[PDB]
Amino acid sequence: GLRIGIVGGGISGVALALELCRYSHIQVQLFEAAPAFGEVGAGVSFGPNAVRAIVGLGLGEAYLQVADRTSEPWEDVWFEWRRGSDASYLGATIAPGVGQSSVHRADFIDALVTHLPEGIAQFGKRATQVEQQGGEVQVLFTDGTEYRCDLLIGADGIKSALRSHVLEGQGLAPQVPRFSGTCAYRGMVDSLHLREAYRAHGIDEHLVDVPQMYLGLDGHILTFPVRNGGIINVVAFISDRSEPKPTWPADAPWVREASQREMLDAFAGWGDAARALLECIPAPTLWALHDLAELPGYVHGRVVLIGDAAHAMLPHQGAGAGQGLEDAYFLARLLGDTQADAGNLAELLEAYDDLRRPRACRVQQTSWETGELYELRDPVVGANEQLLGENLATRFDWLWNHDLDTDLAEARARLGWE
Repeated sequence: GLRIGIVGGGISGVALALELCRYSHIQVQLFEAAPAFGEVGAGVSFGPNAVRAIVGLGLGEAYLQVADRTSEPWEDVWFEWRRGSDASYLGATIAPGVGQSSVHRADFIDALVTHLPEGIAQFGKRATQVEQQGGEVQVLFTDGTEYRCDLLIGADGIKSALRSHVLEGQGLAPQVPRFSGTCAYRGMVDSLHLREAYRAHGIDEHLVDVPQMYLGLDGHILTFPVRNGGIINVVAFISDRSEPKPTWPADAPWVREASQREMLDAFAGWGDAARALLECIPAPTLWALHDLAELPGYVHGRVVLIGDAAHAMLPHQGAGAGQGLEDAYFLARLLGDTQADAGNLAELLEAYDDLRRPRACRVQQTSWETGELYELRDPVVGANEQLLGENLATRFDWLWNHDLDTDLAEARARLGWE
């Protein structure tokens, strides 16, 4: 048998726990970490690879209960690309059978938690000490209880407390969240209100019902409908690429209230469609976008990082949540295998570190490069609209259409399995 503990009740941690409990030879316990809010950033979305992992983990019922997808006949459109100056059409990116899929983060976490069998969740207590020696991990909690397991999963988010345990154990330098220099205004607009605002400037009503991204120099604005198209979610990005490589105040949360004036002034000089959209946003907030560096390793002994704890990224490819789900599916398939025991666990974790980390780190890198492309800063594309529109239609396929089962087949071959 295998005793597995998971620290962190986010999407990645609860998803892994739900699948790991389906195996009779595995005993799982799920513990809470520090709650988050400012770390949500631009939000949560699901690409084609994410929904595939969700189905592979058996979480389709919870996903259908809460996820938001664009109404027919635009169900497969990921985004339409437009110039921020005049809202002219540049192209579109299509995700067949998925399109633009998003969720309120708390809605999906709550839906997943309700499906947990009794006795798996051990909430209401926090880990105060974590030690390991000879293939076993010991965790001491605030209530005096101690949990000892063969494997401890660090799924506690971008400010993971367990990441320091992993980086120190491997002798690597510590890693804290890095401010990207990009801030994002967030808000929601009633769809009928936005239609009347667009019509007043002669803007097509098509731009309300289909997800849109308005591209400009050092900034971009995205919209997509939620709640059966009755509400339009808006994220307006502003990037400071000046000399300093900027920082965020150490005593400042990553989110604050924003004034309408400062938001409209930040997009002064943008087109009529973009400014009319921003004027519709009530009570806007501003979010300081952070990510994590590419870690040299995710494993130290019997402690392993997944999700944002291992590979927190910028949201420009909508790939953050999906990479944590790919971590959960990859690990649960190997751990759930009959041939998995405590004797080959170190071998199993080495396959995870050799096959999951290089892909996740590449997604971290490409997410930053994609943001540079959105804001007309790519060193080759620049503002070439023909090349920009063509590359935007294709540059996401390696992420969306990756077959994770080929990585698992390579892991088993390295383990001499099946």
